[PDB]
Amino acid sequence: LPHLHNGWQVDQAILSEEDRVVVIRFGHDWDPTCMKMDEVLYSIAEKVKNFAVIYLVDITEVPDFNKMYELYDPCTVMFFFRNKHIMIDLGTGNNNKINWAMEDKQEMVDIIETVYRGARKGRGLVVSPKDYS
Amino acid sequence: HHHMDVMWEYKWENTGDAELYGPFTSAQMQTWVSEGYFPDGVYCRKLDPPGGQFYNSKRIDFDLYT
Amino acid sequence: PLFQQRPYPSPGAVLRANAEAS
Repeated sequence: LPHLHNGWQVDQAILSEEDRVVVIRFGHDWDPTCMKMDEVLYSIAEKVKNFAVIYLVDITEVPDFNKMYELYDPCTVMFFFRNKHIMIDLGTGNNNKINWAMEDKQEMVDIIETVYRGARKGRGLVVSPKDYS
Repeated sequence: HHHMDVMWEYKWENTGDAELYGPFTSAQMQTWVSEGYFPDGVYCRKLDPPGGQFYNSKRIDFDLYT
Repeated sequence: PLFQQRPYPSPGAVLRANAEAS
């Protein structure tokens, strides 16, 4: 899975897609939660490839977003679409990021696909098929 | 145009014995929602792929698939 | 509802804001 290595690269990545969701994982490869998440993101990448591209960002090597994206969870996954952060209601109370090892591969595809169809349709907000409380 | 369009099936209660209803188009499902047929929601899913869990339709936006 | 979570800015805008802060 591709990595972004500085702020400029992250900006380039977001600006590189017209018709796909850019999924970013902020964290650390050596981190346990990020390993679980990275496993899932890896195995579903082929499937989401017409509507989604995934990148990893280490938030020590690339600290630029730590304060504003509030990256205080070990593993954060966030969604972008034509340069707009897209939100998902996960029934968690936090609509800006998925911040846990979301173990179910098919569920991740569903969420990523929902975000894509929503963001294309113009919503800045969609809800995950499953409630996660 | 290569794939069969998205198709839905539901049940009224989320169990293994409950009765399955399908298949319906996304616009069919969306009609039934915006007309009161599922006030307390139903447990529905997409038929493709056939390995699927059921989701409460209240959390589903069918107008995304139409 | 009242006081709904707002979306974070884009990476470009974040980076620009950091530049502003300096």
